[PDB]
Amino acid sequence: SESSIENFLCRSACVYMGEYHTTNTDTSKLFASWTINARRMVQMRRKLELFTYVRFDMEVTFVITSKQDQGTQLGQDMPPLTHQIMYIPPGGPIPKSVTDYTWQTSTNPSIFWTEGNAPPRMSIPFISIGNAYSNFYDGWSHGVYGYNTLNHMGQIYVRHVNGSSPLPMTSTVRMYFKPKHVKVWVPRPPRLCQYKNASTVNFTPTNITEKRQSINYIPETV
Amino acid sequence: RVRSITLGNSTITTQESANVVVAYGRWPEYLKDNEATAEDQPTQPDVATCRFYTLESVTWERDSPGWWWKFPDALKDMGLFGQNMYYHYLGRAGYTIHVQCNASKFHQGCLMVVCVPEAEMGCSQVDGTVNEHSLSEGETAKKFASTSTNGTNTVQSIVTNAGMGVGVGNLTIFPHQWINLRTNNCATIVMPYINNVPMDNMFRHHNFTLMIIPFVPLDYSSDSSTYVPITVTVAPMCAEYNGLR
Amino acid sequence: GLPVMNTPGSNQFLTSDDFQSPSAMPQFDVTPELNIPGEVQNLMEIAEVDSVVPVNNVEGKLDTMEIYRIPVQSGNHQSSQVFGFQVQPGLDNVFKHTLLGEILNYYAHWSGSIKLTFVFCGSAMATGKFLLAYAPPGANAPKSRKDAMLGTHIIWDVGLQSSCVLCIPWISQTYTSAGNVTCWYQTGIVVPAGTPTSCSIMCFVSACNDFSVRLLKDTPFI
Amino acid sequence: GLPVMNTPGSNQFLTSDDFQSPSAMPQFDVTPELNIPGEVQNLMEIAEVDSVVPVNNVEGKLDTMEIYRIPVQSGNHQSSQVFGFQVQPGLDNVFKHTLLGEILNYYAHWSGSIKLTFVFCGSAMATGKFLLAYAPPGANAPKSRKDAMLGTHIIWDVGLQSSCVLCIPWISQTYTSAGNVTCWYQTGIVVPAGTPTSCSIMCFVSACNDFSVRLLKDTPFI
Amino acid sequence: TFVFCGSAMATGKFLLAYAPPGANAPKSRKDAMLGTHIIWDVGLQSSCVLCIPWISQT
Repeated sequence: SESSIENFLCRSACVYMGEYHTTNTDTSKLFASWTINARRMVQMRRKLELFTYVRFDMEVTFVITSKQDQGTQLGQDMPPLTHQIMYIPPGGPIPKSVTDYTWQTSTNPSIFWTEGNAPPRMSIPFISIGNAYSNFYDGWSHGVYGYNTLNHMGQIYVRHVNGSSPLPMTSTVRMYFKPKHVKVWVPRPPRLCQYKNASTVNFTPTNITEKRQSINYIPETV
Repeated sequence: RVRSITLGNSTITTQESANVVVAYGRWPEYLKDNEATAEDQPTQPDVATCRFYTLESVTWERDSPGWWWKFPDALKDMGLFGQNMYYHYLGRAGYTIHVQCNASKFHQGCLMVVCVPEAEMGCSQVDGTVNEHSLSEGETAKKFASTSTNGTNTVQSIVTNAGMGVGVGNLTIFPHQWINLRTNNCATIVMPYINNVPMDNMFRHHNFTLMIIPFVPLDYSSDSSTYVPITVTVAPMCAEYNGLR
Repeated sequence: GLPVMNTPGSNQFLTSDDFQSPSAMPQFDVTPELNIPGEVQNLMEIAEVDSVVPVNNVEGKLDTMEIYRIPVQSGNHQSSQVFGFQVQPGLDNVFKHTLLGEILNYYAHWSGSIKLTFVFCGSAMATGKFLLAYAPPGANAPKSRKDAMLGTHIIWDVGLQSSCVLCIPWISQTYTSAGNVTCWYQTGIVVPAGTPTSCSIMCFVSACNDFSVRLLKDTPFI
Repeated sequence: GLPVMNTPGSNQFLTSDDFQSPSAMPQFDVTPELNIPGEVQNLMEIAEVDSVVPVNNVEGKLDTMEIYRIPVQSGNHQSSQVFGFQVQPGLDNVFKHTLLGEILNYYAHWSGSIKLTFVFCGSAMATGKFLLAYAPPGANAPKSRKDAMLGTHIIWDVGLQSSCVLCIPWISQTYTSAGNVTCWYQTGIVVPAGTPTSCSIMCFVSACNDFSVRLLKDTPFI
Repeated sequence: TFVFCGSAMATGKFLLAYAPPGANAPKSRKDAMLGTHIIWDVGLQSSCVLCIPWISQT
């Protein structure tokens, strides 16, 4: 009952933590971004690799905390801060500044949230023109080995929702991810070697198991 | 107690006491009619795709790590089934694979024969990428090694990790068969079409991989033959392509 | 309207909660499912499959195929031990990385019965006898062929059968307090002229239908 | 009264939520609806309408009516190409700004069948033959009139019919991996004395009833 | 019909291949596998049988 597929896979986890400012002199530090896949979380990756094909919905919750920068200026009286969390489907426009037009496109779903309230949450369906996702692909992208374009799942972007000339602030977002209504096909053996990077199956050769003293050795009984 | 089987203009002979593994319980079949009714009409050759194709034999000696083939494109030069790979943009098929040995009662050894879907392989250099030639050579087998390999763009082919980063004693999770020279010398595996889409292009994707791996090495004594031959025969089943009209 | 009263626990984020969530893509009809062969409902379908045991896990051969081969030597040694181990899946090195061992290491409590198969990989001309013996948990391992005969055992003639099967009934987890298995030369191996002298045995392990697991946890391997 | 318990997600503003809201003008009866001709229930009613393709999108005439006219020249050229293009609505420049192309660019995944119509705009005295050929995705474009005859084609006599129709069945999206269409001079154009020498062809595109779209996004044109 | 006259201890495999009239004879073991063939294990069967359907003369 605890070994069913749902109870084994449907569990929440922190998969990305990022920081972003209201004012800066880099302009890439003004927003945070994440590409959705399940290959940079080493514990979820291994449980997912026991199968060849998967199908699930996604649920994402966001925990967001702010701070005034230790730069100099005190005595402030500020209202609570507002944030915008945008999801981009596969085949959507990507922003490059925080002032871009794509933060207003009608087909990118978006959430507006102010601090002090309950943590925000959105639910994404199975988004693929194929019939399942694949954890393993023995092919070419059209050319990269092992990468097929049916596994695109979208992106998430987060910014502040101030007006003009805002006050300096630093925020941190943590994303909690959970698959739901899961189905799996074609079981596989468990990964025996350590993972080396996030896109390949590359590995250094590993021992089959650890040694004992002799082929007869059994430890003394208590 | 010998059966004689004819497919097309091919004939082979097997023993009626054979044992057959149907991969996941599923026999091959046509995608029925109406996944994509209107402008996706398929066709089927059924001419000289249903016929036995026999590759060259491989030679099992005292130190043989193993062999592997990729499917398809192990058949890209095999008569009509290979012609259809160039004329058509999409296809699909199941297969029947026979593996046979020729040995005596004075030989000994043990083989695993396994069919692995999506057998994605690792590079010999951890921050490298695999080449297209090092993954397959068509109807010629690639070889596993008994120690860890080097060189650029090569599959890391140490046989204990099977090129996939797992323990080779655990490949029994896939459709497999054992050949113990003491008790049998043959193996039949029937594989259906397994993908996450109904059809696909047959040149830049390897549906599955056939592997043959000795777990107990060949042994003989005084004046027996010093090798044992292994033979592989393949019959495509229920092949189907996009219509051209 | 509708007088209402908030209880404790309101506006908290509980990582294991189960609530309905708003969809971010409501106007999107999903791809229907395909009937892919090889679907899985439960992890115990993976543990009920046999896998090869690395019984020969001694020094100098932890990275070769030899780790899986039990050596049977030539000549007359008709009371010596062939092999022996404690039956402890999950904890013991020889069972730890199998398909059954890898599953059990995701759970903090498990119990059931286990199946062991032995196969003789010699030439069809070789004959001889082995004695396979089982000691329950809390008993010492036998020291001779005679006291192994005085317990639970089977006599296995490889000129008649190429394989033997054992089913072990009382398996749980936590100088072990576990049962053990040992193998002894009853006669020695006899061959005609022109056959190889040495040979090998192989072990396969699996779980029987009554296997249960509890308290999903994190695995200690990645 | 009525013990109650607040869940996570309380007091958040989710940009795609769906809740009942209080009206600010409750005592205001609205103007009843009028039966205006031309009501729309679905965007696929816009894509099923023909629109003129700018097949002649070469240099020097991107801002004239000439962009829409395929030139048919005079004299004897009875194996030369007339035109050719890949069938890629949404991405390719010749299909990108039509009524079908403009819709498809609001969605990240789409698929269906397409209809192409060709019309001959010459004088009623002109006669001749064209060869219209279709290559599927993954095939190269034919290089001669003879190998275009060896594939799927239709022979179009403009002295008998002024228009031809084609329906293309396997259209999806992402050195293209798409099908193509080409046109060849089978005979050449023949006229009596006193008629214009040159003439033109026009292309119309539309969608067939089985067209589907998914994942609303933002368009890349404003 | 083909019959193997070796000792009862010998094992191995042969590949028996048939090419129709108008076809060239295969040059390798692999292209003989790509046509009509049977794989014959002499440790299991001592004899194999073939029936050829289109025979005429000049």
